[PDB]
Amino acid sequence: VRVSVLNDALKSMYNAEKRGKRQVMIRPSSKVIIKFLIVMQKHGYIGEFEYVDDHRSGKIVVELNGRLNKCGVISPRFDVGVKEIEGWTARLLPSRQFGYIVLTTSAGIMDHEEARRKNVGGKVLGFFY
Amino acid sequence: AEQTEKSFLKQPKVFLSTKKADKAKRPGKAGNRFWKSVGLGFKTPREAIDGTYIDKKCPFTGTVAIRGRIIAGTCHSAKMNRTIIVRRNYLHFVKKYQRYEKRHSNIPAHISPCFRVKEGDHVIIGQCRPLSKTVRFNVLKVVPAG
Amino acid sequence: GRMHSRGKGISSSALPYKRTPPSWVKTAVADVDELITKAAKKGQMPSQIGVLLRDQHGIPLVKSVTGSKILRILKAHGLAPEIPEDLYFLIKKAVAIRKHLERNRKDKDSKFRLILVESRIHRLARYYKRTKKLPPTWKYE
Amino acid sequence: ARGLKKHLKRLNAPSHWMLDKLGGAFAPKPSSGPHKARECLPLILILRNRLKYALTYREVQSILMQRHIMVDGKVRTDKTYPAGFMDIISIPKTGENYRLLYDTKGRFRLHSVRDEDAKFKLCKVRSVQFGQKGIPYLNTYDGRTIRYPDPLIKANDTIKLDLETNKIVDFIKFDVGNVVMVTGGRNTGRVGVIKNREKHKGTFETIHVEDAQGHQFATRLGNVFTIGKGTKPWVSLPKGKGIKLTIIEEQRKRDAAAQA
Amino acid sequence: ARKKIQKDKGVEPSEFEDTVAQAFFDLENGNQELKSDLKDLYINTAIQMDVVGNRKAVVIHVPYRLRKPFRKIHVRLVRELEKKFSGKDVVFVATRRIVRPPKKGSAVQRPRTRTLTAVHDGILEDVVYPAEIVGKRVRYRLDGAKVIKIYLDPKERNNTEYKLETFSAVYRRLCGKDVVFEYP
RNA sequence: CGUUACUUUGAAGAAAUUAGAGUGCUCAAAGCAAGCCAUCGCUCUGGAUACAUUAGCAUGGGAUAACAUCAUAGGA
Ligand SMILES: [K+]
Ligand SMILES: [K+]
Repeated sequence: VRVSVLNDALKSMYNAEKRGKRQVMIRPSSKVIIKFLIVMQKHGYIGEFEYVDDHRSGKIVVELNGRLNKCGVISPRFDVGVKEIEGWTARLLPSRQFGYIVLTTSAGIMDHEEARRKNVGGKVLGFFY
Repeated sequence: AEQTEKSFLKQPKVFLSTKKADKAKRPGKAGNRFWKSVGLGFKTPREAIDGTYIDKKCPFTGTVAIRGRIIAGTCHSAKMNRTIIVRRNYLHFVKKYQRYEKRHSNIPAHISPCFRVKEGDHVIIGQCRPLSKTVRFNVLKVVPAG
Repeated sequence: GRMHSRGKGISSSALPYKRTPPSWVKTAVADVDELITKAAKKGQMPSQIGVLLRDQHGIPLVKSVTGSKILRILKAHGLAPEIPEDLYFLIKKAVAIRKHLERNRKDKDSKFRLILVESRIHRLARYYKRTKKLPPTWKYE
Repeated sequence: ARGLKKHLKRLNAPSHWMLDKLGGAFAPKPSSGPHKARECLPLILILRNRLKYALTYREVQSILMQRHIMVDGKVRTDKTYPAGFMDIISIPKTGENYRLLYDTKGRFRLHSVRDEDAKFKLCKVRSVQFGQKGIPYLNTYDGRTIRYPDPLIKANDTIKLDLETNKIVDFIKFDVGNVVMVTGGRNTGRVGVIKNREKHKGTFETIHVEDAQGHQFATRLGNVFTIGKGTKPWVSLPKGKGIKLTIIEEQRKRDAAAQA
Repeated sequence: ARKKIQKDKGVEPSEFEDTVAQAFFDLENGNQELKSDLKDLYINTAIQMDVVGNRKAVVIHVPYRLRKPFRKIHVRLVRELEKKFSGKDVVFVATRRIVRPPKKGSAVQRPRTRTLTAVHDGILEDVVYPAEIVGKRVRYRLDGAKVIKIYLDPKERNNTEYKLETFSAVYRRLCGKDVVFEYP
């Protein structure tokens, strides 16, 4: 069955970006996917995205700008303290200059740099670069 | 009714045959049933204050004191005389695989007649002195499953 | 995926986006409610009640008009079935297959399908006991 | 073991003694006395390692057997006598008096005090309860029992004891806003005022202390010692004034001193 | 002269609210459809706010159980009340209770009709009641703006044609969300 | 007068070992010494600090997740 809607969203976006598509439809929609997409948009890796209300689990239509190399989830959502962010970024990011690890923290869903800025740990949702 | 043993069962240091009986005095005085607050924010059940049972291992009317650990759990067995098995469920972290595994601990606890419990209830136990070979805890609060 | 087969069908109904009754629906709410009560009074189950209200009356969907579901309405007026309807139908299928096997011993295929049916019965009964829509000691034999 | 240990291995000695690793197989095991073995400074250490009066174990014995050293006004000849926090060490031949206080690094420092200031110590009240005959009595953490104490004195209080007369001349109630010194843990030797007391039923009680420069630290009740009523301690403090410094500021001080 | 409007608790009615009450009193028995239904009419609060479309708009609150009787007379009242205050697009929105989210130290069921979302969708349905919602779309712009797009029914277009900007301003103030309207 | 995981901060988690501050044992492995124009003495000389799974105690946070409920609310 659908176990992780975030994984399906990110994998569909990755496949569409590799295919050169300028729009990708995400189904189902979820608050975590909209929160991951907001981080992605804030760092400039995607453009407009549109939540389509269908009185069910929604749909998201995302504009793609060709700036994505890869986005994926980490499953399981391992507990990541502030001190283990360095090890996680070394494991998952292409360089110490670019790339983002997305964390779910009690302070909100945020990238690892913003998590360092507030000294808040949590669980890893995924990554994009 | 409570005298079910080959010996009379009395609360220690309570004089039942007192001549100057009085109900306005403190527990254990003038022949009054003795009872105590265990402390640690735990209310004394009213069936212990108004009970007729004699339990020396009761936290509220007996001689035991609650000191040390306070452990929550679930009633796993209640087939013994005034003693129940408390099952504690917890996650043991496995370092190498960064995962957890489910582990359980069976803690024998003495239960006083002021509580009636059934297998599956959520109980709160407090550490006391050794009461038997395997029992070091007393039931302090019982929350039914429903 | 089908729980007990490899079939991957996706045929189903699609409720309209508009959750309010269409303007052509004029039956008063109490009217549809007492119609449901009579329907359950002969012995119809909520699925059949919905089917009849859909194809023999101007009621497309009960929830849109009244604001409640058929089983909830029947529970309010004390006409809900004791055994839930899906479990009732599964038990009916199981007893039919059991009768057939009491006449036909060599039917190993029907024995396999009976095993599947009873597996479905145990699943649904476990769920209903967990949701307290069945007696805690309700047992199928 | 079949009884008490008589020897202290040098590696197993308290780390605030600053004993060196290769000085021998053994450290002076503190004798039983007013202070705990793990929280005291033995007399032999004070005389040989700290004051440099003696150079050897035997020389410490020679000094002490001359009856030259008084601890809190009384002559001690035991070398492993467990001298502890706030104890007065007086040598009435050189005319010098020392109060055993903590520096901000957790190590006992012999603080020179005036002759008048060596006439009292500060003791922390451990408990107040009725003794035999129904007589109220006080006991401290430095092993003293005082009968008929002031009824306003409770546990965890600080009493001022006149060594000459052996009576409570004044006392401080353990309240929020009193300057304190931490005597145990990682904040040993830190001085600040109590801001609040967080109590938890059945477990240790946490005290929140803020020093003069504004740094905040927390420690258990058993590691807090009141030293003054308000923001003015009753005793004189070592040069650090109980203000712990980070290693960066210590390096700043060292650089400034070397530059000068 | 103090009957049509009733503050939830005994609050002083703002002067504009008393003007609306006086208009209601003078419109009680004006017409045949103006009476026989205005008897069971009660208003909580009326406020007036300017809109970008150079006109002004007034909202009307409702105790939420006469809401439908209000809907049945909504079109006619909207006409009459607007005639009472020409240039003031009148909107009739019920009153719903938004409750704080339950804490971990609480076991309250917190009816989902009392949550902020369901309240806002009910409000947006009430504020454009002459039209019906066919579709809802939400755009997340680069600067973080969350602009909501609602598709109204193609029928009743002219009945809800020039109220679009006033509806946007009303939902901006009383709910706090950017909103645009389109027609399929 | 719902818990728990999770995370944050704090207190603990011996010393020695490890990492690491200072220090010219001639260097170094070390050690915890020492240094000062030379001083009947002085530098209050120094003798830091970090780390320390898991489990336990306490503080803040509630996104994620687990368990328990979840129309006799029959609520107040
Ligand atoms: K079908
Ligand atoms: K032994």
